[PDB]
Amino acid sequence: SQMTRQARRLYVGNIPFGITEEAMMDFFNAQMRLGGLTQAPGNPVLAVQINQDKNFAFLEFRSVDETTQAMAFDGIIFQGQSLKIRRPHDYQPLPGMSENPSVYVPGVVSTVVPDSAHKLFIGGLPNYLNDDQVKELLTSFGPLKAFNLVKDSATGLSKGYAFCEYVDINVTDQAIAGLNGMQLGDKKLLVQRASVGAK
RNA sequence: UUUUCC
Ligand code: NA
Ligand code: NA
Ligand code: NA
Ligand code: NA
Repeated sequence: SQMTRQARRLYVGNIPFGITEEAMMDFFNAQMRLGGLTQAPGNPVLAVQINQDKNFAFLEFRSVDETTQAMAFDGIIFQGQSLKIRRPHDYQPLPGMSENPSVYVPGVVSTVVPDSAHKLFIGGLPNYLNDDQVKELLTSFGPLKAFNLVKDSATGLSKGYAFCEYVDINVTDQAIAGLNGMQLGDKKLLVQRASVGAK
């Protein structure tokens, strides 16, 4: 419908280079069904519009509720990349309709890493590591609540630093002990709570 | 080496 369109669309950032609108649609339609989020027969995603030069897509869904549920996919890995799923900036919650997803997608780690006591900074990462591989490095210590690898906005190349938050606050110091000061060729990892060196 | 339209 006309009034609900703003509540039926999502921004998806950090998309794989060269991805087609059809490949993106198939990915989300399958994940929605496999995750138990699809609320009827047929495809929940109606269309995808990609901006190739700017590296983002907008999904359009058939229903308000399926759009909300799909927010739970924020951080899902697609061709090595953490998809950044967000509301359009002009989105306004409707009356009687929920704002936040009610389901959890197993193994999907949010990209939203708020400043907090145990948010970690990881600097000095080799730039050839993609989001998936950096996430795996950190997951070795324990499950993550949130993670983002910082990329150049124009080229898509990793800038070699990331932020994360472990589910268990006590894993923070274990990751620091295991990674801080690790030498990788010309780089030396700096792993510390992000508050220590933030601007 | 402190997360990017209609
Ligand atoms: Na990117
Ligand atoms: Na389930
Ligand atoms: Na970009
Ligand atoms: Na930039």
